Amino acid sequence: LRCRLPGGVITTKQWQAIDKFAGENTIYGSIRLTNRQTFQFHGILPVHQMLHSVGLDALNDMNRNVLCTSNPYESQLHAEAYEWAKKISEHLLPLPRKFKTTVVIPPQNDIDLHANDMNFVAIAENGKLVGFNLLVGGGLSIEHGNKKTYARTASEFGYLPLEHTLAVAEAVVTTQRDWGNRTDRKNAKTKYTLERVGVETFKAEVERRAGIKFEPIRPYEFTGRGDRIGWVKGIDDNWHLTLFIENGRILDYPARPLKTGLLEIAKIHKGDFRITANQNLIIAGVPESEKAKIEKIAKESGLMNAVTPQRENSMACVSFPTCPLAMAEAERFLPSFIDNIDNLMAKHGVSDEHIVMRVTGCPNGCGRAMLAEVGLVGKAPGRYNLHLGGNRIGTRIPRMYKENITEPEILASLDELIGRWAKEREAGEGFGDFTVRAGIIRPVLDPARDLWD
Ligand code: SRM
Ligand code: SF4
Ligand SMILES: [K+]
Repeated sequence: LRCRLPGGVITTKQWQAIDKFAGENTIYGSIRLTNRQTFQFHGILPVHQMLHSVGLDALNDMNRNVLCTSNPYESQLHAEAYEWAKKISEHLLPLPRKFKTTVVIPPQNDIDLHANDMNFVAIAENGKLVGFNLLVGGGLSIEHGNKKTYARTASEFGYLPLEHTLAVAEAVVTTQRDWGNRTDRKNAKTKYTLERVGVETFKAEVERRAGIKFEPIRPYEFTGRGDRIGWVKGIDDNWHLTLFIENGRILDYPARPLKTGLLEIAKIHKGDFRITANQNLIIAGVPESEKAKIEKIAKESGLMNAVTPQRENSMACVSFPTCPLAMAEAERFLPSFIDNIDNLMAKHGVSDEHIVMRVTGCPNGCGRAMLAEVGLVGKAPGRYNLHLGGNRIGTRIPRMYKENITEPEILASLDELIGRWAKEREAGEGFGDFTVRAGIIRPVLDPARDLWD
């Protein structure tokens, strides 16, 4: 079961409702935070009465959860951007393939815009949103050994004033609906349509349908994709506590009652929670006076157990035991895999550094390995394709480096590479960029044509 929850914003009352249902009516008893800012129940033995009762609804609707940057550095921008994510979500509610949309607040790309069909990049002036840069056509799904499939980054269309948001959102969806491949589902996605007809042709039709003309793209840059683990100062006397939750799996573990700790926080929390695109949770809008109380519960529940920057910047999809399409373990493999990576980082004197490392259970790519600096794509039990060369901000697809290898083989490759990066990297140079500069891996410059060797 998966819920519609634009921007990952969920109330504490709604949380208590899902917490109950998870514990009592499911086989696993867990709440699994997803990387699209929502949650899932696993092994449902209905839910819709419970969801509906707290103002929630589980999503032929070819639409997924609309994402929104969860913790902007310019705190006051969130309310507006969030309002827009909710409106787009409602506006699109009832396509060839499924349609994924986001609202991004630079300089953060935590929502990983390049994995989505439609992206509205917020442009603000004097603390107020004035418009959006539209980027269209991202998607990560591939099929092993099938060179007709490819991961693709989103293309810039142009800038549009806030007022034209919904019309533009509608024009993109309808154009894709009409132009999308009407036979082969594995080529129906927007990324394929754009490559077939061309960005300008698609862009022109969108302008025609929306009744507008796109303005030149307004400047924007991204500095990262990670969450801001810990306390950050929000607006007023408010603070936001982001908790690192490994694999977003919320369950009570012996000596680490993560699920109960969150229920306890939900009961005393003023504001609401925010599920992030990195499968973490933000206890949002905590008044300064409440910080200590909240911190006490989170601390004792094991929710604030310190982890390395590496673990904080690693991600995996659900995979086994519940995913029917799984080829290799992802969620269940990640913890110990990162234990090994942590050793390698210490051995090389870079324990304070991080590499955006992701493991996806099969090429469908839910773990977003195809936008990682180091991506592992499951091929069979215990075997993965190793991709290198993405960057920290997620604007480049990593090329396949080694194919169908096992963990021991993966660690050996990374031990050597991390060692080279540690001694050869320039000031503040990321691992991915380093592999590309050092000639370790050829970059992917135009995915539709050069992703496959
Ligand atoms: C939970 C999540 C991974 C995670 O650990 O967070 C997930 C889990 C699954 N995804 Fe997904 N996907 C998740 C994000 C994505 C992503 C990343 C993103 O959206 O940011 C992608 C890659 C980007 C893209 O779409 O290109 C993604 C691409 C897919 C695909 C391939 C779609 C395609 O266009 O080919 C499938 C398979 C399909 O739909 O045919 C799929 C299918 C599925 C299913 C529902 C398998 C199925 O069809 O029965 C998996 C459920 C496993 C389980 O046991 O829970 N999922 N999946 C995310 C659910 C997000 C959500 O709340 O909606
Ligand atoms: S990438 Fe494959 S294994 Fe992982 S959750 Fe998605 S469909 Fe399942
Ligand atoms: K996480």
